[PDB]
Order: sequence, then structure tokens, then C-alpha cells
Amino acid sequence: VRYEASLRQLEQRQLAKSVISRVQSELGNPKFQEKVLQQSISEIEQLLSK
Amino acid sequence: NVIQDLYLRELKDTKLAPSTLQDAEGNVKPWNPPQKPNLPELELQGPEALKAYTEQNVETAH
Amino acid sequence: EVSSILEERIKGVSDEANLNETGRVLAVGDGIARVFGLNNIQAEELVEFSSGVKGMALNLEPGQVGIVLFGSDRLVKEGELVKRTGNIVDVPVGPGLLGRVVDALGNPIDGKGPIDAAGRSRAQVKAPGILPRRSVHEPVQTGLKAVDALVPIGRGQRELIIGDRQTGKTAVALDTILNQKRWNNGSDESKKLYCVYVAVGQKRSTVAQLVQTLEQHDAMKYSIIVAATASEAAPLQYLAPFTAASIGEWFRDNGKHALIVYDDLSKQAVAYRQLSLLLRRPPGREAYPGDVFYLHSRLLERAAKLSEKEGSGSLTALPVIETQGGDVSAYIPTNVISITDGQIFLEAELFYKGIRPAINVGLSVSRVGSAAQVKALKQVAGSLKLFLAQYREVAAFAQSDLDASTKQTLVRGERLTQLLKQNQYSPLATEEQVPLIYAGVNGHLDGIELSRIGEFESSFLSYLKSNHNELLTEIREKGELSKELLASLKSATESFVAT
Amino acid sequence: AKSAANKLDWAKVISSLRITGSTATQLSSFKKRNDEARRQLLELQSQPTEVDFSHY
Repeated sequence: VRYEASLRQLEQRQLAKSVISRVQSELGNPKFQEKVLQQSISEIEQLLSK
Repeated sequence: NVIQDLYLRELKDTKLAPSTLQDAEGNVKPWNPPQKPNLPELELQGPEALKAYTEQNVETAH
Repeated sequence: EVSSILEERIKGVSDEANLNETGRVLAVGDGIARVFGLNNIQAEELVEFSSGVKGMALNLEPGQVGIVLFGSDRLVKEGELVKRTGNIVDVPVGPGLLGRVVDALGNPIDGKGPIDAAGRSRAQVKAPGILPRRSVHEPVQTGLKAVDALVPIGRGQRELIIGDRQTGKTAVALDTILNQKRWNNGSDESKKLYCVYVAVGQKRSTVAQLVQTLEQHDAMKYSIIVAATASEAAPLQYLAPFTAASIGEWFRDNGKHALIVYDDLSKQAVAYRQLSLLLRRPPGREAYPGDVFYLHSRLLERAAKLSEKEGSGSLTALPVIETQGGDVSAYIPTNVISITDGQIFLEAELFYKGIRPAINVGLSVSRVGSAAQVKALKQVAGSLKLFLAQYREVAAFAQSDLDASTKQTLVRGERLTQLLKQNQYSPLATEEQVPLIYAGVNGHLDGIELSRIGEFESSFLSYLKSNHNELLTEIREKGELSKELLASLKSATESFVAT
Repeated sequence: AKSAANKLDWAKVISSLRITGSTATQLSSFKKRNDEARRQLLELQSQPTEVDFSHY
């Protein structure tokens, strides 16, 4: 049971470094550009809703 | 949003394959099952005992 | 699996900054960020940094508002957006904190998940008024034999536990929690004290042992441990008793009774000192900030026995003060002593001399005292106070030709002193306290050998359990001793004493 | 029962009072008292004999 809990913790840190890799993937692609456009229009709609 | 997308992508596209039972076995206590509390031998056999008790006992008051 | 829990949380992020007041750090030093912005801000409001640090805003100054960071310095840096939570410090309160070891913020450090809290209430709530209180008449029994008789403790009361540094100060406190299990188990909510232990500055290892001890005695199911550990930040430490009090208020407000043990306010003082000096507020006596009195008094007057208008409810309190080399003239002790309605004064010699509890009942006083004492126990222990008083005077007679009267006293006193010992982490019921004391009072134990006092107690108890558990039950239910009961009790005592 | 064992044991102490030379009264008493006390604390100590495969 102790190792089961440990394995869950190990799983969490393993899954953490995969996020770091995915972060590098998002910032590399022109998803980096396209999501800035998405944020821009999203902010336009939101800020208009103020 | 894009945050959700990033996560979705990460989780979906990056899958772990869990560790073997053997690796777990090392990291846990293995188990050796204790067998038999032993059967002792019959104590104070023979008429050595019978004679010993009858003869030895006589120590009573006056 | 764990990933699935993460997806839900990530889906739960979709908040957006919709706030017309922000701040940007101007300079960050000493955990005292000095922020430019926050033009309209409520005092002591909780503020959230870019680095997710939480803070309160102790100084609102004309040009800058000096937030004090609840987080670590490394996280914060210049210019950081300072979102305004817009809520003065409030922490979830409800019945959910029962059997929950929580940090100050309200997050479970025992990981028993989100608190079942029916409100989040502000940390500063002014003390109950003159008319919202009524006179105390409900005992609380610590199970420690000396305490219950010599220093009887009621409910909704202030009563110090001023004593020597970590000489099981915490042990004396924990014992009360254990004895309350017996009454707590009892269905009536007049018999249910929902205890709160406020662990201030106590290292996580120490609090882990506490947690373990409580769990062993299954006290978690009415216990709450508000934990501000040694590592926890000085703002959290400052607000830790204030926060804790609010948790208590929910029970009290609901009309129930509860007991909050602030341990130790001496360490609370130091944390406030750290804040004040760093906020450049003028220093004061014993290098403690000047309004430390105002804080301590404010905290301690949120404990009271509320009127029947207020549904009889109460919040008993027992502050613990740690004596810095026995200096009771020290500024922080003197202040607390004034505020408290009684003090219990543990003496080092007694501890060393193996007397545990090491409470010196010479300088222990309760200013409410016998008003909320069990009637039975009151009857059989007025005498006990007087005998012990004489024993103190006749202490010096310990070293040739000496009056018989003094020697009789000396014997009676020593046997009594041995009798009032209670091994640490074992409480006792009042219905078994009174018989033991009756014997001693009647001087039966004077005859009994000192070594055989220990044996006597359990044996007498066993004799009572078999022979006269009618008496024990009568004592328990009647709650008073009557001449007929005392008659039977005397007989029982004689019979046991003879054997 | 066990109450007999000890009753007869202590009866023999007050019998040995009347017939001194006891040197094995103590050996009889010690052995029965000991092992009787050992089995009762064993039986109260006893772990559940199954592996908890319900929860764990």
C-alpha cells in the first residue's frame, strides 16, 4: 500500500514533466500566434462586456 | 480554454506505462510466511520422574 | 486517474481579471511589499499576488499600501500585479472542522479534502457585550485530580496556564481533551465540548506526534487542531489565534459549548513583534510592540459564557503562556495575567520531584473557581485545600524535635500529594475522584504507607467497582453527595481501608 | 477452571504453611501462573487470522 501511494506520487511527477514538454510545444507552434489572436478577440468580447 | 487545450493535448498525447510488479516487489516487503511453531518433545518421561518425585518429596513440617 | 482529477481542475480555470484596482510592487523587502496602486482598498483585506502569494494590508499609507506577505520572499519581485480579493481575512467555519487538522488558511493538512463549512467569517469579531453574557455554572473536568478540585474550571472562562518551557505544558493541556472524550461520547450537547487546540509555532514533527496521540485516543471526532507550525509564516502566526477563535465562534453561536486552548501566546507575541518592527511601528516594552496588550485582550475576550438570550452557549478558553526562565514579571506574562481570570502556575521543582502534574497549587488560583465545581466534589474538598495549605507551612519542618501536630499534618500532606499525582495521558472520572479524595480527607490514607498509596488507589477503585458501583453511579447521576451517600461511602472506605 | 487452578495453588501456600519444606510449591505455582497468564495475553493479543483483502 505504501508503494502504491509512492507510485501515485511518482506518476504525478512524471506527468508534470510531460506538461513542461507540452508547454514547449505550445510556445513553439504558431498556435503561439493563433492563440494570441484568440486571446485578443476574447479580450475584445470580454472587455466589451464590462 | 487554450489552457484546457494544452492540458488535453498533454494528457492525451503523453501516456505513461506503469511499472512492473517486480519493481514494486523491491520497494515493498516481500513476505516469507512463518511455518510451524515446532512440536516439543514429551517432558520428564520415564519412571525416572515418577521415582524422583516420590522419593524426593518428604519435606514436610514436624 | 490522478490525471482525471487534474483535468477537472484545469476545466475549473476560466476566471478573468475584472477588477478596476490592481497594484504593482514598488519594492519588496523583508516580506513587506510596498505596493503602488490599490487606491481603494479595505483595511487588512486579503490580496493575491501574481506569484499567488496571499497577504493582508496592515499599513495603508498615503502613497503606498504595505502588504505583508503570507508567502516566501523568493516568489515576489517588483512590479507584480496585486489582485484585490476584496475580502477581509475570513476562513471557512462550520461543523466540518471537527476531526480536521487544518492549517490557518483553512486547507486540510491532513488532506481530508474541502472543509464542510457553512460560512467563511471574518477573523476580527468584537467580544460579546455585557448583556450577552451570564454567570458561569457549568463545570468542565480536566480529569486531573488536583485541577478539578483545587482549581475548579467552569465554562466560557479565561484561566491561564502559565508555566515552565515545554515541561509537558502541552501534556497538561492534552489531558483535558482526553477526559472530555467521556462527556463528549455522552449524547446531550450540554455534555459536548468541541475542543480546539491552537498549536502556535509548534514544529510539524511535534504536531504530528500530537495528531498521533489524539488519533490513538480517538479524540479526532470533536477535536480541531488549528496548526501554525514552526515553519508557517509570521503573518499566518499572527493571525493564527484570531482565526482559531472564529472557528470556535461557530459552535458558540450555534449555542453549543466548546473549549479553545491557545498554546502559546508567548510565541504569538514574537510573531507580531516581527511584523511590527518590520512595519517600522515604534518598539515597546521588552522590545514587544506597544499594542500587543490590545491584541491579546481582544483575543481573550472572545471567550465567554453567553446569556440565555444567546442560548446559553459558550467558548471556554485556556491560554498557555511559557515562562521565560520563570520571569513572571515579564511584560507579556504580566499583561496576560491581568487579562485572565485565574492562572495555573506549574513549578519546575515539582516536576523534578516527580510530581506530575507539576502544578504548584500555591500560586494557582481561579477567580471563578468553585462557582462551577461539582457539588459532590465541592463538599469533599474544601478541607483538602486547607490541609494542603498547612502542609506547605509545615514543609520547612522537614529538617529534629518537632511537634506531633506538625508531624501529623506532614504525613497527611505527603500522602495527599502522592494521591493527587496522575500519570500523564490518563484522565479520571469525577465519580471516581470523589471517593479517593474522601479517604484522604478523612485521613484514612495518613495511616496508609506512601509506597502503598499508588497500589491503594487502584485497589480502592476496584473495591468500589465491585462492591459499591451503586455509590459510583449514585455519585455520577445525583452529582451531589448527601449524608446517606456519604454514610455509605464512609463505610465502604472503612472496609477497604481495613484491607 | 483457571480459578480452580489458582485457588488450589494458593490453598497449597497455606497448606505449605502447615507442612513446610516448600521448594517446589513455588515451582508449581510459578509455572502454572506464568503459562496461564501467557496464553490469556496471547489470546487477547491475537491478530485477525485473515489477510485483509477487503479494504487493503
